[PDB]
Amino acid sequence: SESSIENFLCRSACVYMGEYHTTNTDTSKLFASWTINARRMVQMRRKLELFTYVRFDMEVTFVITSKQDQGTQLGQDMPPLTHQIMYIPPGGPIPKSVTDYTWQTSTNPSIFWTEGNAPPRMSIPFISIGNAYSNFYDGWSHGVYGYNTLNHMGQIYVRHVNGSSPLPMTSTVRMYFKPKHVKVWVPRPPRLCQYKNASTVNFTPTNITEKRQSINYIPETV
Amino acid sequence: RVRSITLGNSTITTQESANVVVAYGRWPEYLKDNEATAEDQPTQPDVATCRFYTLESVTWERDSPGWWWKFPDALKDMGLFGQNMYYHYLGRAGYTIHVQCNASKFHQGCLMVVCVPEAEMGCSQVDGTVNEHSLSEGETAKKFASTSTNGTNTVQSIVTNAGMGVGVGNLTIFPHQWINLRTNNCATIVMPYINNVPMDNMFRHHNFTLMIIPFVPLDYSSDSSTYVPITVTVAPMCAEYNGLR
Amino acid sequence: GLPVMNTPGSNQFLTSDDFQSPSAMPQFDVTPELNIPGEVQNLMEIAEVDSVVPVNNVEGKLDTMEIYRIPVQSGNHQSSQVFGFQVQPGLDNVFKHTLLGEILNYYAHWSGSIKLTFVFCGSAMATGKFLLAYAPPGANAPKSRKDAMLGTHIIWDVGLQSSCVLCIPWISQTYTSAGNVTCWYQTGIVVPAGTPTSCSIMCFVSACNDFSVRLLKDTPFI
Amino acid sequence: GLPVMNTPGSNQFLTSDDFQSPSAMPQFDVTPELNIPGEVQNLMEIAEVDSVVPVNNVEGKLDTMEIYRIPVQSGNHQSSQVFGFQVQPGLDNVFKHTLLGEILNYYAHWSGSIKLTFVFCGSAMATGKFLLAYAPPGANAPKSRKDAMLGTHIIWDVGLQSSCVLCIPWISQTYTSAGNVTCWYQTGIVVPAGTPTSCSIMCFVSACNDFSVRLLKDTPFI
Amino acid sequence: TFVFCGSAMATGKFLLAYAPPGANAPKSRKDAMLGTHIIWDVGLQSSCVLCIPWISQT
Repeated sequence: SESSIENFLCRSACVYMGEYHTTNTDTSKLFASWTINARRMVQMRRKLELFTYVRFDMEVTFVITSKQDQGTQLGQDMPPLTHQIMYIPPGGPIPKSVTDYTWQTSTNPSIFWTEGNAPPRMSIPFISIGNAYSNFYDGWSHGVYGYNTLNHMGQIYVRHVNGSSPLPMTSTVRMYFKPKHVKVWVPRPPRLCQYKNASTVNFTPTNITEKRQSINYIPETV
Repeated sequence: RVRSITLGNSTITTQESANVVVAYGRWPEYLKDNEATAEDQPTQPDVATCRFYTLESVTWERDSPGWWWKFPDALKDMGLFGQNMYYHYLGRAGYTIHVQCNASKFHQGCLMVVCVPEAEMGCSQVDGTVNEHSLSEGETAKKFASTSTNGTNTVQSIVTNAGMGVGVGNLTIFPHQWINLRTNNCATIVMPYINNVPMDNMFRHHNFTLMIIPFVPLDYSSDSSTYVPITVTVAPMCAEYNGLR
Repeated sequence: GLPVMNTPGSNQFLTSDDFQSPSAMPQFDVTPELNIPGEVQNLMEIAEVDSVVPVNNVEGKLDTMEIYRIPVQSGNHQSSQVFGFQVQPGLDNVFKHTLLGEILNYYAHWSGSIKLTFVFCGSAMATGKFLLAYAPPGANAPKSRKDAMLGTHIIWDVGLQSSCVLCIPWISQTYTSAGNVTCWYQTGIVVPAGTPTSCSIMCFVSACNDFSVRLLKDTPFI
Repeated sequence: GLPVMNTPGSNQFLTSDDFQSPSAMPQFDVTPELNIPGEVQNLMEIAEVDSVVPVNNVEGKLDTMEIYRIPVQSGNHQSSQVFGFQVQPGLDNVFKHTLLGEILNYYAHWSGSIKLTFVFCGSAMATGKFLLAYAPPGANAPKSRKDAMLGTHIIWDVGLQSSCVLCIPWISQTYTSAGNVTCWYQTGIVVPAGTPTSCSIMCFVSACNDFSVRLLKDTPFI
Repeated sequence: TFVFCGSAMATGKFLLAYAPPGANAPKSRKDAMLGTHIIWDVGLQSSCVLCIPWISQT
């Protein structure tokens, strides 16, 4: 009952933590971004690799905390801060500044949230023109080995929702991810070697198991 | 107690006491009619795709790590089934694979024969990428090694990790068969079409991989033959392509 | 309207909660499912499959195929031990990385019965006898062929059968307090002229239908 | 009264939520609806309408009516190409700004069948033959009139019919991996004395009833 | 019909291949596998049988 597929896979986890400012002199530090896949979380990756094909919905919750920068200026009286969390489907426009037009496109779903309230949450369906996702692909992208374009799942972007000339602030977002209504096909053996990077199956050769003293050795009984 | 089987203009002979593994319980079949009714009409050759194709034999000696083939494109030069790979943009098929040995009662050894879907392989250099030639050579087998390999763009082919980063004693999770020279010398595996889409292009994707791996090495004594031959025969089943009209 | 009263626990984020969530893509009809062969409902379908045991896990051969081969030597040694181990899946090195061992290491409590198969990989001309013996948990391992005969055992003639099967009934987890298995030369191996002298045995392990697991946890391997 | 318990997600503003809201003008009866001709229930009613393709999108005439006219020249050229293009609505420049192309660019995944119509705009005295050929995705474009005859084609006599129709069945999206269409001079154009020498062809595109779209996004044109 | 006259201890495999009239004879073991063939294990069967359907003369 605890070994069913749902109870084994449907569990929440922190998969990305990022920081972003209201004012800066880099302009890439003004927003945070994440590409959705399940290959940079080493514990979820291994449980997912026991199968060849998967199908699930996604649920994402966001925990967001702010701070005034230790730069100099005190005595402030500020209202609570507002944030915008945008999801981009596969085949959507990507922003490059925080002032871009794509933060207003009608087909990118978006959430507006102010601090002090309950943590925000959105639910994404199975988004693929194929019939399942694949954890393993023995092919070419059209050319990269092992990468097929049916596994695109979208992106998430987060910014502040101030007006003009805002006050300096630093925020941190943590994303909690959970698959739901899961189905799996074609079981596989468990990964025996350590993972080396996030896109390949590359590995250094590993021992089959650890040694004992002799082929007869059994430890003394208590 | 010998059966004689004819497919097309091919004939082979097997023993009626054979044992057959149907991969996941599923026999091959046509995608029925109406996944994509209107402008996706398929066709089927059924001419000289249903016929036995026999590759060259491989030679099992005292130190043989193993062999592997990729499917398809192990058949890209095999008569009509290979012609259809160039004329058509999409296809699909199941297969029947026979593996046979020729040995005596004075030989000994043990083989695993396994069919692995999506057998994605690792590079010999951890921050490298695999080449297209090092993954397959068509109807010629690639070889596993008994120690860890080097060189650029090569599959890391140490046989204990099977090129996939797992323990080779655990490949029994896939459709497999054992050949113990003491008790049998043959193996039949029937594989259906397994993908996450109904059809696909047959040149830049390897549906599955056939592997043959000795777990107990060949042994003989005084004046027996010093090798044992292994033979592989393949019959495509229920092949189907996009219509051209 | 509708007088209402908030209880404790309101506006908290509980990582294991189960609530309905708003969809971010409501106007999107999903791809229907395909009937892919090889679907899985439960992890115990993976543990009920046999896998090869690395019984020969001694020094100098932890990275070769030899780790899986039990050596049977030539000549007359008709009371010596062939092999022996404690039956402890999950904890013991020889069972730890199998398909059954890898599953059990995701759970903090498990119990059931286990199946062991032995196969003789010699030439069809070789004959001889082995004695396979089982000691329950809390008993010492036998020291001779005679006291192994005085317990639970089977006599296995490889000129008649190429394989033997054992089913072990009382398996749980936590100088072990576990049962053990040992193998002894009853006669020695006899061959005609022109056959190889040495040979090998192989072990396969699996779980029987009554296997249960509890308290999903994190695995200690990645 | 009525013990109650607040869940996570309380007091958040989710940009795609769906809740009942209080009206600010409750005592205001609205103007009843009028039966205006031309009501729309679905965007696929816009894509099923023909629109003129700018097949002649070469240099020097991107801002004239000439962009829409395929030139048919005079004299004897009875194996030369007339035109050719890949069938890629949404991405390719010749299909990108039509009524079908403009819709498809609001969605990240789409698929269906397409209809192409060709019309001959010459004088009623002109006669001749064209060869219209279709290559599927993954095939190269034919290089001669003879190998275009060896594939799927239709022979179009403009002295008998002024228009031809084609329906293309396997259209999806992402050195293209798409099908193509080409046109060849089978005979050449023949006229009596006193008629214009040159003439033109026009292309119309539309969608067939089985067209589907998914994942609303933002368009890349404003 | 083909019959193997070796000792009862010998094992191995042969590949028996048939090419129709108008076809060239295969040059390798692999292209003989790509046509009509049977794989014959002499440790299991001592004899194999073939029936050829289109025979005429000049």
